[PDB]
Amino acid sequence: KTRSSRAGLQFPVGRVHRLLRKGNYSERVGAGAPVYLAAVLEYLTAEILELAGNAARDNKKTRIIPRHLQLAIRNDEELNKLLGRVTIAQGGVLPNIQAVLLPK
Amino acid sequence: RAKAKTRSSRAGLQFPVGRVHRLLRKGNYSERVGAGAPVYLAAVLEYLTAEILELAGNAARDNKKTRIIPRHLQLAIRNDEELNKLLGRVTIAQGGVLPNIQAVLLPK
Amino acid sequence: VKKPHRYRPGTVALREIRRYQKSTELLIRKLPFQRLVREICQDFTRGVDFNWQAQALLALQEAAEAFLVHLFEDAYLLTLHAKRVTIMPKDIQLARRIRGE
Amino acid sequence: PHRYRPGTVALREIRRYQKSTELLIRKLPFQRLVREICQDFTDFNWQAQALLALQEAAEAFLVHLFEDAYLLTLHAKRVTIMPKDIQLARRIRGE
Amino acid sequence: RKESYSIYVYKVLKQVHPDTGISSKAMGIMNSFVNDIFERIAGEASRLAHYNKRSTITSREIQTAVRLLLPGELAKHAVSEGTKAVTKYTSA
Amino acid sequence: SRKESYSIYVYKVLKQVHPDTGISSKAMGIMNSFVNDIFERIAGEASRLAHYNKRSTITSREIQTAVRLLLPGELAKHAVSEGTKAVTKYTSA
Amino acid sequence: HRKVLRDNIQGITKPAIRRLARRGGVKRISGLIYEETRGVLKVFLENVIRDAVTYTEHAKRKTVTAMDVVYALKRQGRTLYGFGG
Amino acid sequence: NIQGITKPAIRRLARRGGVKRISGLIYEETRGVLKVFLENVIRDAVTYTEHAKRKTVTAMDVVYALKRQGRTLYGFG
DNA sequence: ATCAATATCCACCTGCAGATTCTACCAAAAGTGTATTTGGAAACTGCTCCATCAAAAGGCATGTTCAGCTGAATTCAGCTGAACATGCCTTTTGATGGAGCAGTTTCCAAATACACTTTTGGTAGAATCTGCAGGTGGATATTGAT
DNA sequence: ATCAATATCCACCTGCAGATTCTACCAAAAGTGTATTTGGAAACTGCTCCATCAAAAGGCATGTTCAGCTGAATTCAGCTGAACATGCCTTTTGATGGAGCAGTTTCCAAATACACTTTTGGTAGAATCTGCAGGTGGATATTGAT
Ligand SMILES: [Cl-]
Ligand SMILES: [Cl-]
Ligand SMILES: [Mn+2]
Ligand SMILES: [Mn+2]
Ligand SMILES: [Mn+2]
Ligand SMILES: [Mn+2]
Ligand SMILES: [Mn+2]
Ligand SMILES: [Mn+2]
Ligand SMILES: [Mn+2]
Ligand SMILES: [Mn+2]
Repeated sequence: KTRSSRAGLQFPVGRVHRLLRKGNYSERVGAGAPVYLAAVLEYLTAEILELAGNAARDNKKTRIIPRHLQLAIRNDEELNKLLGRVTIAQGGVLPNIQAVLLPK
Repeated sequence: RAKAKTRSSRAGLQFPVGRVHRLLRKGNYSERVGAGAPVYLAAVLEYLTAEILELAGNAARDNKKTRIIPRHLQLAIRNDEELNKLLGRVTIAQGGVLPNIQAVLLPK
Repeated sequence: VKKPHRYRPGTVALREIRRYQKSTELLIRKLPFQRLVREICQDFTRGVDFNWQAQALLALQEAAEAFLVHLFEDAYLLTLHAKRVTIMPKDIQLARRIRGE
Repeated sequence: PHRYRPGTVALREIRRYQKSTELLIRKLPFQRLVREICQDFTDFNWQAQALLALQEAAEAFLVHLFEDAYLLTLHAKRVTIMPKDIQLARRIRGE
Repeated sequence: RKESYSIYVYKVLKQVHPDTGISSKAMGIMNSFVNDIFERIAGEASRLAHYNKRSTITSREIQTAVRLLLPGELAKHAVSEGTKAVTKYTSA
Repeated sequence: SRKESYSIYVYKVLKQVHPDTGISSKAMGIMNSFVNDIFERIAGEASRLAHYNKRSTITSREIQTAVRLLLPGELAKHAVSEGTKAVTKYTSA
Repeated sequence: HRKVLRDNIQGITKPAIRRLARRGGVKRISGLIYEETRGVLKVFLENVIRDAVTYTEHAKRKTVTAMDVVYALKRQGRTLYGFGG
Repeated sequence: NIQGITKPAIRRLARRGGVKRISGLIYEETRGVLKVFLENVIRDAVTYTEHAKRKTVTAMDVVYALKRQGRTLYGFG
């Protein structure tokens, strides 16, 4: 009976709609705009959590922590460009030693 | 009916307070706009315009011309630290660059 | 006899640096630039023969030439940092990685 | 007596600290610095989370600046980060 | 009483990795991410509506904003999902 | 058809600072761009400030805070002086 | 229909790239710079033109305008002054 | 106070950044950059604080100050 | 240290493309007058934040030794700058047809407004579980001598 | 390249404290059912502005030659920076008290919105004005060979 359920979404269409009306974005908000925006947000969240669960169980854990999110984002070119001026608190950096610095 | 005075004249300004008010109310910035906010904004816009035109006139009569062209605006902005920081990601059409040859490249 | 006159390598380059840093004209020829823009626009799926107003083409060329000139300044800083005098592809690519591109 | 050659322990600490995410500046010196700068601007209080957020931002900024500057170090055929490298990286970034 | 996206992020995580969990700090990361992308899309859509002298933000402005803001394949998949949600919502 | 611009006021301010200097049309276009850009910056930051603090009205206080946040140093000091002085003179009568 | 446009990045001649480099202060130019510059210029133009025509077609037009180019540049953090019509 | 940013701490920051060898004049250089950074952020942060008429800067104030310098930070609300 | 060869600079001039002034209309401020909001002034209250204290540890400051990097100095093959002849194609200017922007009108599919009913998301303990401190013990790398 | 001798790394464990999950309650959003209003889509239409067209001339792109200077490759000593042992003090950690300050409520006095109705500033051409572009030709600086 909720708008999210009718669009087949987990993210909240009605809350997205209220945030749109109260964010001083436009005098009016159409019926489909919160549905479209909620769906896009749920998609991007799904992509990130997919890669982060993978990275978290690659290192023998079942708990997503910031480090897993950081490895996920930085190791994927399109996510990395989308979040290129964002810093993930306690996420550290990617392992990276320039090859000229190894012995031999 | 009383004599029509403009909001700019009552604020002692050249920039148009009423047009700034209309632009503020119709830009979907907030449901309401206070009476003094367009005055304050028109005054800041006029101040910054005066600063750029002061420095650009200086550059134009340093180059012995009486009309400001884009090159003068660019010399004005780049030769002033604070304007340069404020317009650091701005491109000025046909403004060129500041002369700058690194000293290492002059003959020995 | 006579020798034909000849400037030493570097003199004319500094002459043209001076000449082009005091001027503001567009440095790419206008028509080839507009053909490049039109070709890229067509080769893009959302281009179904869009027209271009003249001001739009001038705006693009202004932006593109400012971008290239500043990229050359940055890459040349890197060139000089490497104790070289010849700009090299490496310098341009490193300058744009550090810029954030 | 055992002694590692210069460089070996450095690469070990590179590996140790790039795999970790702990803050690398000690808390009290950093928060004391922050409060001093805040007073030298303004007598404000600080949320604890606010100080932690500041320190994360500052350490991330410093680490990425070191990465960029080291790119310049290696471009100049060196291995030793130098002040010139950091200054040139901040010029090229646009600060 | 403070709102957040934690409920829905946890739902999506259970969909994608049923037996993986998430720490409190990473949940804050995800809230920050959702709010950031929301402000990005909503702001771009607001500017689009304004440029064209329209007063209503419609799913067409959201779609153009997603095209402008996401890179490549991410944009294609987000546009597909958004259009699909609008269709299913209009059907019911 | 009818297009508004800031050209009138830019020219008035130019005569104030440089009575015997003129301005070419391309340079006037630069100046129009400048006024619209700074307007958008200040107004956007003021909108964000009002929203953060759950106020529905943008007042001159939000304009002042945004001017402090967006302009550098001495520019910000002098801009605040001019804005405050214009607001007091306008409100007196 | 127009005539067919092909291989136009080669119209960005070597002397034009030299002039751009001189305005940028470069005194000596490696022979491989010209193809690099063409690559970079094409990537730049593609990103901006893609965004410009997105604005154009959202506005239900068949004509790219100067404002469309200005909006696309500003969405790449490259504000351009002088073309506000 | 700037000396509380110890040399081993700067060394650690550099190692996270991949630097293998570190010149002796980097540390005071690093302190300089950090000071500028902190000033720029704190000035903006407390500005937000005093606009809301508060005497306690919050994490959200820091987040707003960072984002207005183009350095969005995730994780603090 | 000079001269011949160029390049650059600089003053002066005039016609015209571009900039500045001048008119008249009219959209859009300004003025008026009621109708809605709202932003704090006082009055609370519970809780984060600061301020002292105190003890301890574990991280840092210091001094020593020396290995290896950086900057300097050399050498040289070949790449890139300079100069130039040739001739192509860009730039100008003007025309010509028509696409398609933009101005205007009409009218619903969609959006807002409002009064009420459900449903949810947030919160805070209770009930479960999971990393993690702090141990191995083998694997894997490093160092010095042959 | 090997062995022998350390040293560090890291995979794996356990018991359990601390972090999440799990329950249940409830203001507050979200949803619903009607009732009205309206923004902008369509459908013309008028007319700028783009797209080609053409021709002319003359500014430049191109290809070639060849020599000077650059990048690249090597060598190597002085001195900087790394590694490390020692012992000292700054930072951590924990407790306890209390101030002061962020939230919250309730009213209004003040401020702002909005519809109508004068009133004028601002805009679009026209009508005038006028720097300065773009020509000379001499003066003055710079460069490179001798
Ligand atoms: Cl819609
Ligand atoms: Cl106000
Ligand atoms: Mn094509
Ligand atoms: Mn030695
Ligand atoms: Mn529930
Ligand atoms: Mn352990
Ligand atoms: Mn209507
Ligand atoms: Mn050399
Ligand atoms: Mn009048
Ligand atoms: Mn001239």
